[PDB]
Amino acid sequence: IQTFSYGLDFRSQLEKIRDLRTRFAELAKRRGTRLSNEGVLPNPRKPQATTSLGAFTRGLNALERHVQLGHQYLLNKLNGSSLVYRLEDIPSVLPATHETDPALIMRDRLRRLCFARHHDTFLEVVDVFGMRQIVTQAGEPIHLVTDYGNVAFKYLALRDDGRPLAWRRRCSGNVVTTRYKAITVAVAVCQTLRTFWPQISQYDLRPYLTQHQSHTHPAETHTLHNLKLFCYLVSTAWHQRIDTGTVLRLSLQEFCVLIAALYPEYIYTVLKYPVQMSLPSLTAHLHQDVIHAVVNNTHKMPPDHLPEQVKAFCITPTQWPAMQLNKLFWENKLVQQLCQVGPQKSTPPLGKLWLYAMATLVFPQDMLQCLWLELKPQYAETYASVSELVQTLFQIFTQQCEMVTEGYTQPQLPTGEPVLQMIRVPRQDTTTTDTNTTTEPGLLDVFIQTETALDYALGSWLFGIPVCLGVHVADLLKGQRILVARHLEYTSRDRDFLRIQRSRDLNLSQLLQDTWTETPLEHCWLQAQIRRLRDYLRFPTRLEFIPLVIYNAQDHTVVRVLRPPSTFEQDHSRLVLDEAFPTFPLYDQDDAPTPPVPFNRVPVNIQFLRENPPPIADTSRTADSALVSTAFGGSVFQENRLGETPLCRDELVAVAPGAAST
Amino acid sequence: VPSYFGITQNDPFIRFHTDFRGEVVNTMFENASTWTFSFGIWYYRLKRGLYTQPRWKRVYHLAQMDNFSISQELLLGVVNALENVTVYPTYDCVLSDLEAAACLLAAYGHALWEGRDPPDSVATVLGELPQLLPRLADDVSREIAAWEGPVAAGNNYYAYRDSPDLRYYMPLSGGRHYHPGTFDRHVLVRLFHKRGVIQHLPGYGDDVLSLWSRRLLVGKLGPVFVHEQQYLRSGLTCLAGLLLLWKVTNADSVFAPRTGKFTLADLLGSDAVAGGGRVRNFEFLVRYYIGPWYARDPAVTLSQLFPGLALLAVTESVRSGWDPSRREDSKSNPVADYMFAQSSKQYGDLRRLEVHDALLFHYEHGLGRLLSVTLPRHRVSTLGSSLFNVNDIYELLYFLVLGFLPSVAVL
Repeated sequence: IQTFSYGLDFRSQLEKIRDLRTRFAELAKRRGTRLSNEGVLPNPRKPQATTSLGAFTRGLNALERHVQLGHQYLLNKLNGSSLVYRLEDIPSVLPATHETDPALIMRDRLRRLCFARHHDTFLEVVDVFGMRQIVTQAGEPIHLVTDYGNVAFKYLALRDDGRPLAWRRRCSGNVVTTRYKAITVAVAVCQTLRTFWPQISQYDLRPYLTQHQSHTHPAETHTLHNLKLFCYLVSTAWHQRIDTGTVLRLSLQEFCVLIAALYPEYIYTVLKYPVQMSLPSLTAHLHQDVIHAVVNNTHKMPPDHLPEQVKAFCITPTQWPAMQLNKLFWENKLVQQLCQVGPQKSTPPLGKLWLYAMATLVFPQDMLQCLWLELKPQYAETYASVSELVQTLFQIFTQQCEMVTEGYTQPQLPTGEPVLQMIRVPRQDTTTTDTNTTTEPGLLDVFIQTETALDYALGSWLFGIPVCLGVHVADLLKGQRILVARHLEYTSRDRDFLRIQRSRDLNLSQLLQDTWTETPLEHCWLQAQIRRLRDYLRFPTRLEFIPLVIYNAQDHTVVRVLRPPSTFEQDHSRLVLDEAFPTFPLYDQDDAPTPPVPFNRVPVNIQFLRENPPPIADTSRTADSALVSTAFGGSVFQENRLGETPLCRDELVAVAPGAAST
Repeated sequence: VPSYFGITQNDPFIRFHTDFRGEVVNTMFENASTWTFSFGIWYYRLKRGLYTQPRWKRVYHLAQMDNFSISQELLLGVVNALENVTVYPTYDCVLSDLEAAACLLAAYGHALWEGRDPPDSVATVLGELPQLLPRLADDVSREIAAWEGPVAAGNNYYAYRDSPDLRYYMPLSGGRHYHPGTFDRHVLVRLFHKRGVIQHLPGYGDDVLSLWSRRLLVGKLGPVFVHEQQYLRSGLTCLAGLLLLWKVTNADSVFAPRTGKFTLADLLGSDAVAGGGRVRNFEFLVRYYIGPWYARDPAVTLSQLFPGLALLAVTESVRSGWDPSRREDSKSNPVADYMFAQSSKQYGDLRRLEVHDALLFHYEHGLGRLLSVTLPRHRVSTLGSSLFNVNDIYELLYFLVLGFLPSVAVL
């Protein structure tokens, strides 16, 4: 039984044990001495002759109890999961890998003790086989009654030793992408414009032009003058074009925000070139068709126009019902069943945390670093790398459960095993009736309730499921239309998204051999779970590639989840910009046309707002302070070229270095 | 065996043996009835002008006067004349245009190529066009903004100093000499020369471009410098056209809600479309018109690829009021004169070349204005919708590729 010679055939062990007792009882009756079940189990170290017949009765009872409880545990695990249907589907592990570390085995038992579904009283003994173990009051071995529930959840317990990570040190291998940088630069400015519009609108632009005197106004007034003159010029551009189904009225501030969001090039354009130079080009370059396309985006996602042409798209909330993407990624019944094992019932489901653990362990490190630097949460802002959250939360999980010991007067259980020690697990959760009712939540407590776009992105990458992430700017027209900026959109046609599916390593056997704890049944069940998960992840269920996600910018929290309806109609909106604060008269330009301005530079730094107003009528500044929109539109993620030195898994796939900043 | 053209966003590549334009047109007027079909109203005015002349009425077989239908051979003649607009055997086109544009962009982007793997083939440069176009656009736009109109700046482009007396594309003295300053107003010569791409130019104001052109072309030919022959003009004109097309087409997406009644399914039938991503618009055109069509026939030039824009350029230059003869110092249909010359062999080769080069000069003169205006795509779309029934960009791509856009009147 210790050598696992017979394998998973619990039956043959059962009947040979019954036959063993049959011969035993034959001999017992032949001797004429009654059998006594009060004896202790025989010790292989002790002489065989001194051991009594009743000792062998109790030993055979222990062996049977172990085998049928193993069979029943296997049956319960089969009943609790639909991934496997019948017992013979699991193959026997091989006993070729035979290593037993007593300290590691004891530590594995101690860590697994904290995985009990409720708080329970455990007691440490030596089994009938001669090995130290811990059992419950019913005699359940710890490795049988308690299971980690995941191969990685059991790997991480044995992984935390000394330094946080050694694989990263073995590989021996701070970069933000241009898309996220541009998104933040645009969104912060747009929300700042929306918030303090009464103050900027009251600023008087006329004196600056009429005086023809420059740089008199203070340094802080650079930004306010730039922004108001900016969307003033936007309004002047709008006025001329309209000279050449519902009617929509947009306030001046809202048109400022919309046009600023559509092209990030305008803000750099105003600073780079004078107002008189820009005005004809600004008026002519804009138009009506794309603005109507943006404002009337409905039943269509990802948007028809490429990222280079369009940056934000509007959504009507009433047309799009509510979807629950939690069921798709983590709240699924199978994931919740796998994560159900926990220290106590009051602990939340660990589907989200297990999904993050999957993302950390399976996906390449460089991709994880880049995605974390992009979608860094506010609560996790204190932590740097991706594995830090997992390590910290596992440390907290270890910290919830403590140890207290209490003696037991009877040295033996009714089963007859000698009780060396008894360990009691205190329920140390802060749920005592302090009558205060108010306390500071822990990182786990605020972590479970709050959902992030990083969660959805990791689920999309792991499960091979599409998702569209949209930054929320504001809600318009009394909520009739919603401002959504283009941040991240998944489609099978995208090369990076089809490449990252195969970039991850679905081979999870290393998580099996690297945590061998001399438990064959658990190893076989974990192998079952790994192969079934590999089959599930290799084939991703498709839903016509139409999930949409709206998340906040400041706190990185998901705001709304949408879904397009089947029926569609052309809105045929008529956009009329109301005029209550008109434009100042044009000067010395009416009664060769000026050259156009380049709409090909998206600013990356914020220092431009501090700069001087443009003089009326550097190449390094153009190249560095602002970035080209064409490379912005292209897929950011790429793969590093192979070299003579074998690249790591994380070094093989990397974000393009030219666009991003290191 | 069959060549593949897959420019369409919503359709895979069409498989054909030869004569893609001819086969497509034949299927157009054979599979579907063309009685209710109608092209642009400018086609209808050309129809009236052809009918009123009896000899060319019999040549072109224009039976009825009122209906908007256009005979198939007339469209074939339009397309083939537009093809011949550029193609030249004067230099026997030893060096086709696309290669000239590739070289001119190559010498400018050689600094850009230093970061990535250095290419040694023309096809590699063609594959880098999606990567090379953004920097080229940024630099041409910044140099456009820096333009103060020092030289005569009615419209910024090229060839605003060619002598009115000279009416032929190629310089007369063996193709070497030039009237000094013919290209001073070329905006991109002011760009490259400032960047040092073309260090020396006769009549203006080593040459790593010349060395590179020789080095890559000697293997394929088994070389003509910028100052040597006409190689100068063709590359500049075709690359300017390419940049204009890129800016116009990538300004809007093709998935715009359909407003016209013209669909390829109605053209080829439901069976044909039934039998037969989401990136920049040119990336669908590249590995169908740029690479495999080049492999099939390297000698093909820009006019053959995109005959649709020629009519728009001709119309725009007509609208400007400028004439090839006057050059700022009568007939308003430059398209039909070459047709008349080609119809009968009694026309002299010298006269045919003369009128063909006049039409060509008018063609680049029209090309200049679309890229000289702050609203290129605007003017192109507004003119094309009115004069060719171009209702959508999904239709504009078909028109520019094929040179025509049939449509049931529905009026």
